[PDB]
Amino acid sequence: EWLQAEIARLKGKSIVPLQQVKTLHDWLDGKRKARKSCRVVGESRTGKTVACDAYRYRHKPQQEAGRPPTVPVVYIRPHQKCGPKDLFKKITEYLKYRVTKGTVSDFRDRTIEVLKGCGVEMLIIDEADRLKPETFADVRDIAEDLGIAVVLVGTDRLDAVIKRDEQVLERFRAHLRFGKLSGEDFKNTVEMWEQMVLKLPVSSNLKSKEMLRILTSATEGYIGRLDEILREAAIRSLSRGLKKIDKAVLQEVAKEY
Amino acid sequence: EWLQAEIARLKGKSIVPLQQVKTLHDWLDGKRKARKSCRVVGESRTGKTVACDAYRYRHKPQQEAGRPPTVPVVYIRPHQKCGPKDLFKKITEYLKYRVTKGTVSDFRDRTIEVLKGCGVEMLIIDEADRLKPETFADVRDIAEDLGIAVVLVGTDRLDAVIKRDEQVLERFRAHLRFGKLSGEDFKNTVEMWEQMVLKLPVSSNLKSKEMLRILTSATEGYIGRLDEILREAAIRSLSRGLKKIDKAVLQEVAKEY
Amino acid sequence: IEVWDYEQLREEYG
Amino acid sequence: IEVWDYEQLREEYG
Amino acid sequence: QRGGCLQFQNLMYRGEYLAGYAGETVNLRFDPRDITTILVYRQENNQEVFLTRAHAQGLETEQLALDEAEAASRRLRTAGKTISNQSLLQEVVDRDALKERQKLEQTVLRSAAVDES
DNA sequence: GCCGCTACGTATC
Ligand SMILES: Nc1ncnc2c1ncn2[C@@H]1O[C@H](COP(=O)(O)OP(=O)(O)OP(=O)(O)O)[C@@H](O)[C@H]1O
Ligand SMILES: Nc1ncnc2c1ncn2[C@@H]1O[C@H](COP(=O)(O)OP(=O)(O)OP(=O)(O)O)[C@@H](O)[C@H]1O
Ligand SMILES: [Mg+2]
Repeated sequence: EWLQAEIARLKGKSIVPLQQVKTLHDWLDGKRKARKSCRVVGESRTGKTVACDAYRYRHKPQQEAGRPPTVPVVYIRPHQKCGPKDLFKKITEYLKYRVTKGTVSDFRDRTIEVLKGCGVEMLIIDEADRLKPETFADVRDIAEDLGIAVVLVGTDRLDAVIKRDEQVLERFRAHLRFGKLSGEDFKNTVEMWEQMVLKLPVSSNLKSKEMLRILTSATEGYIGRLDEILREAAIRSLSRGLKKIDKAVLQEVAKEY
Repeated sequence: EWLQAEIARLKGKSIVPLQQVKTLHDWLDGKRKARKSCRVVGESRTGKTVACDAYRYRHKPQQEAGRPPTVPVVYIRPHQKCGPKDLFKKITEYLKYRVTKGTVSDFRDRTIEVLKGCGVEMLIIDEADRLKPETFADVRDIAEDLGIAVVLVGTDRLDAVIKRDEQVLERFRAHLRFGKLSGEDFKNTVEMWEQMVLKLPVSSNLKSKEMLRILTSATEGYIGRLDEILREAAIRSLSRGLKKIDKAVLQEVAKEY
Repeated sequence: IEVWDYEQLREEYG
Repeated sequence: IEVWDYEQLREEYG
Repeated sequence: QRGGCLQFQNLMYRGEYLAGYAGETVNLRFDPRDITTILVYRQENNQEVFLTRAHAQGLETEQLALDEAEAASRRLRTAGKTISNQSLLQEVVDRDALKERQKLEQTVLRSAAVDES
């Protein structure tokens, strides 16, 4: 069934090249050469994770012979109230080694051995504010001891936590910020959702002024709402049998907010 | 490749004879000859650890044929939530003995033996506030019993920790404070980086008034930002082919802070 | 331009 | 006046 | 300015013949209810002559009142961010979306002006 | 050295 093939396409996920993703990859390439710790900040629906995942899918692990994988960029995400053993455990697993029973000093000594030899240049920590306050001692230690850049990713709350310690606030100052879409940039992006993500049977013409007013009030410039509103509208449209989105069906979806 | 050689060099590190390092070494020789315990404090980017490594790397260990080494100065750095065993473990390893499994009193007895055997005059503890509150009993003991000047290095939180134990506070009372650069001293120091650290093919004239405004607002007087801003600007400007740093390219690096 | 399926990048990744 | 490479200081050490 | 530009209230404007008159002086007529557009007059033969309808570049779809551009400029100055047409709009749209008696009064006053249309 | 945007002083309803 032709309809079923397309409904399975819309509920999925994809990475679209955008100016914010492209800016971050240029900036992180500057930090990875310089070996310089930094952080990425911005509001919660701006797409900081997808922009970091696209950077983890560049710079793939280089496998050779029977040596350990050469991993330039390590990306981890901590669990809530992450302790010192939880951080090492995840670093060790991501590099594909098994963790066994021991004490804190052992996870630490072992983490430094697998970070050596195996070619790490950058460590990216998502949701950095799940870290317990003491673990930052181990994050700084690595960054200073090994030529490894550490990147902390998070929301404005992260900085509220960081300002609670000078020692950390100074290693990680440089900061790139993710913003919200506006003006021509929001309008141009709506065409990319239409012509590259949705690909509906005939064109909905979402760049038209009345569809932009509906979308602007709905999305407030967040790429994580634009991706959500338009899938919800396109699924409704197709499952009701429409070849495109229209004023009333998009207002039905946007009224859920 | 002349560019790639400078990118490999500039991401490195150096020690510069500055007034705030020459001052520390004259002071620590005083404490070592007099055997008096004391503390060094000041804000986190003033370069206290480089000033202490410049002390440890002077006063080199002396070797006598088949004797254990005579080691005038010991510098250790503790891990987070350091317990009595972890302090003793590190002092024993630094004097080049392997530590075998035992009870806390076995580590204590062996540490006292190697400190007295290697003729240690001074023990420098970096990031002193990683010590668990009880361990200071063992640090006071090393300093009471052996003729050792213990030096604690930390920032203004260390004082907030020392002030919670009368026995530590009244012993570690003598102190030197690391301060920020200003006026003529910041001005003169910028010239030392241009001519002794950066090695760019033409003078960037970083000490000029139009450039000191940029650098003053960026660095706040911290030597740890000055070295970071000026390495990042040199790495970046060479990857674009200029023989200098100039107003706009430095304002690009400073706009990240 | 190429636009990547996110689950495909996961399947292709080392 | 003399300036030091932090790795030369390491190489010269005991 | 060269490049056919005018600066007003931090806002930068572009006009249909205005690049012909870089370096010259112009009398700008504007509405405090809507400063997105500016009417440009110039002196000639010691009389005003109309020149063009300059528009705040990238805001042609958008409406700013003077007290909003002013409040956004004050906030933007104190926030330490850069000056631009959107940057000012960004410093409006959050304070818009997020109340203070003057804004509550302005909303009821607006509702009366709407009923005038 | 010259020029659009902010900031302080003074006056009146
Ligand atoms: N380039 C892109 N192409 C497609 N979808 C994207 C792109 N960038 C972001 N998105 C979408 O944005 C939505 C927001 O998720 P995402 O994790 O990127 O936001 P976020 O800022 O990381 O969230 P948080 O801050 O909570 O981690 C996702 O549904 C994601 O698919
Ligand atoms: N005397 C110096 N000569 C050359 N570079 C220096 C000097 N002092 C500091 N730096 C540079 O600035 C940085 C200062 O960091 P440093 O560790 O010395 O400060 P710190 O006071 O130890 O920080 P913290 O107190 O938070 O541990 C160093 O990484 C080094 O690159
Ligand atoms: Mg230090």
